[PDB]
Amino acid sequence: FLGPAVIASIAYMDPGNFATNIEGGARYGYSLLWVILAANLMAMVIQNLSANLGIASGRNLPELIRERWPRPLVWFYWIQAELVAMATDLAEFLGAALAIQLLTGLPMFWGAVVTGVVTFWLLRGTRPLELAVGAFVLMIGVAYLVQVVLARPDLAAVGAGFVPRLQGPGSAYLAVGIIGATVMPHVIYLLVRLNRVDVIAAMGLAGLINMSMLAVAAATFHGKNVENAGDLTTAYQTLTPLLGPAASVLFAVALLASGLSSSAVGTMAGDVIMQGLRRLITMLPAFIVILLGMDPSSVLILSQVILCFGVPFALVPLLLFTAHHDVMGALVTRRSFTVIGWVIAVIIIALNGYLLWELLGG
Amino acid sequence: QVQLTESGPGLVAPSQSLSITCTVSGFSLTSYGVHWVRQPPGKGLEWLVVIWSDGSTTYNSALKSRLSISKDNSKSQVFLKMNSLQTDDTAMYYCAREPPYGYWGQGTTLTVSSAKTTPPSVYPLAPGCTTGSSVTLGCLVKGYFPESVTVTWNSGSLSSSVHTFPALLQSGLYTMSSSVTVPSSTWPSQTVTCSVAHPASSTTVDKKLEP
Amino acid sequence: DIELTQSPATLSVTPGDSVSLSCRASQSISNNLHWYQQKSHESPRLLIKYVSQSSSGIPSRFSGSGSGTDFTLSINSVETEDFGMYFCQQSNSWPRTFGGGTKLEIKRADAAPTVSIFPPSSEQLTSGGASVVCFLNNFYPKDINVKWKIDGSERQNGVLNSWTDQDSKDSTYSMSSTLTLTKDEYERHNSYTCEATHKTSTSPIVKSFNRNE
Ligand SMILES: [Os+3]
Ligand SMILES: [Os+3]
Ligand SMILES: [Os+3]
Repeated sequence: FLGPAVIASIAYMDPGNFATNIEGGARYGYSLLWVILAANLMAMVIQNLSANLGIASGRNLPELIRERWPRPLVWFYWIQAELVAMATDLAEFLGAALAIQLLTGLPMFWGAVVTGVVTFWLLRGTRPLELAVGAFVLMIGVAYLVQVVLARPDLAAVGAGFVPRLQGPGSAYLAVGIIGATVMPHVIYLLVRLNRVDVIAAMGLAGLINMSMLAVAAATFHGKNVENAGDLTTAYQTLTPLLGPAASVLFAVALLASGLSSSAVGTMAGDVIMQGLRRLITMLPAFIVILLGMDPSSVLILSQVILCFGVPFALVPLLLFTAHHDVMGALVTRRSFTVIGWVIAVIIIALNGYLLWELLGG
Repeated sequence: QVQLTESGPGLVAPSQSLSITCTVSGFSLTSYGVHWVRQPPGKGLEWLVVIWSDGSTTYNSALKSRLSISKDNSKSQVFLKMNSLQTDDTAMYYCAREPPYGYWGQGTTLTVSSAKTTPPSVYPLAPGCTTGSSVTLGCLVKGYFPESVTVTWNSGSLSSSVHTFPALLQSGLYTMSSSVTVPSSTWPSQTVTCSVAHPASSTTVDKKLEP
Repeated sequence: DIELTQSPATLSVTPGDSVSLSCRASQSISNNLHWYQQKSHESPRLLIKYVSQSSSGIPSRFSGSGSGTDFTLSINSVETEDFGMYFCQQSNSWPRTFGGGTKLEIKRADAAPTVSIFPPSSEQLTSGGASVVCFLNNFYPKDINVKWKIDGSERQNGVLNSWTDQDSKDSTYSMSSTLTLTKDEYERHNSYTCEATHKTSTSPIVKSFNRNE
């Protein structure tokens, strides 16, 4: 429909889901559709739990974690959430700088200056711009739906998306990166039945978009052993079979628009979680990381990995408020929803501690 | 200097087992997926299989459920393995992968037949009564195994021209023809003999060619 | 399941005239191709990644030209180090598929075979075998139709042909055609005619021998 499609294109609209989904296509091919599916499946549950808690308690999670918790724990949780928003803005700025160097060839620091003046221009109105960004992201989604029809190994795609298996540090690392990019703390911190159905259908169609992106990054070059896998400059140059000369600039414009939109979205979310200036303190790490002399191709995925590092500090407080009687009243969430959410909370920490043990080994 | 090397050639009976080592150097094997290519001598070639690093084996429909590909990142080796060999699987194997498939191995030869080591049987080919001023004589080596053999012509003639045609497979063994040409004035005046050295059986037959 | 048919099968040319190989496809392959050169008993180095992006360390002689379902690799000013095998491979969809292959050979003026038919060997006669070998040496071009006639009746089976590589001396192909027989197949009949139909002669070059002599 017109509602859910635009809602999905706006709600995902980030360079993290773009970068982490192309890495998985050229490192483990179709064997990461399981990661994508599990990610969206738990993201919808987290969205529903967050909405239920926010409505039945009358406050967002930043306002709640200030009610009943020790002050040092509040400081530690603010450290965690501010590092989360910081990494989100870092990923935004990195994706935008890469898109700018792909479009006009400007170096990533001049691209950061351009993104700063675009943030200045965010404040010839908001009505005309909201259609353009959503239209660009919807067009790139249709472009990848154009390609998902050509993947010859249908049953191989199904079998690789069906059987979950991880092998070594790279597989678990990229899986954690993707599952932390999809399930975002923005989602965790986000006619009621209409809103619920719209969000569910939107996230479902956007999960289809992500599966299409991963399957295309797998079928375009998996065994071709092309020069680079996750270099979004090399990705953009070979991303697409169809409508070639315009496809490269289309991909670059889509990346730039998604980055500039996620900029405002995540920055306003950080302002919400912070007041209950802001743009510069969350921007400085982006500049110091892209100036340190390292290519952003791997840091754009490490940022999603760190967002997954930050997901449990936003997941543990949710269910404790969810399961309560003197607050939820007669509208307490079921015990089975609780059990499913807690199995998910155990699984995420299992994967993250797996990666951490593998890093401790060396 | 990046370089791939392979295992030594192999001669195995049918229904046996075999493995081939493709070792790499100069690049990071754990970061590139290796492809195999089978080429019989002159009989063309078709893409075989790909082992993406970390054990990801994908086989083609042509050669499936018979081949296997092991990997050993400790020594950065790719093992090809075959069971229950047949007659017409003899060929040279290649392993090749760096970024756009640039670097290939020198190739490993693999022959499968039940023939035991048998020294040859040289048959002289006398014209039996002579167009022009030059006459052609022949040697016919037949029924030997393995493949390698060298034919040298000893002739005191003031002129000659030797040819040696490639050995083909007849009924499991190998058959080969060899030519020589001499002036009619020095034949049978000056003897023109044909020696056939089969090193794998230590036998060399110095056959004299007479009418 | 997508295949690749390569044309021509074999190609003859002198140093100086540009050559062009075509690698026709089965369906649309979006500029996914690979050109390899090969020598006798060697490893094929990569020449052309996807199309006409001349690979690492490749001379500027070779150039690709690419479009959907039909790609062409052309060599301008063919130097002596360009002869041998050429192979074409697609890389879009499992399984990868190599083309029909080509063997670029050296070209020169025509020639005529010096046909010589031999009787079975004396030491081979008492061994049971009766091989009537018929040497066809120094002919051009390569394609010949050698034929055996046993008492007029043709012999399409039981024959065995072999061909040498392009001769190192003067680029002229020579071949051999043996006609193995048993005892009855050699004694029931009377004659053995070795004919060779060839381009350079409307009349096939013929040689023959007979048993009683
Ligand atoms: Os207060
Ligand atoms: Os409590
Ligand atoms: Os076959």
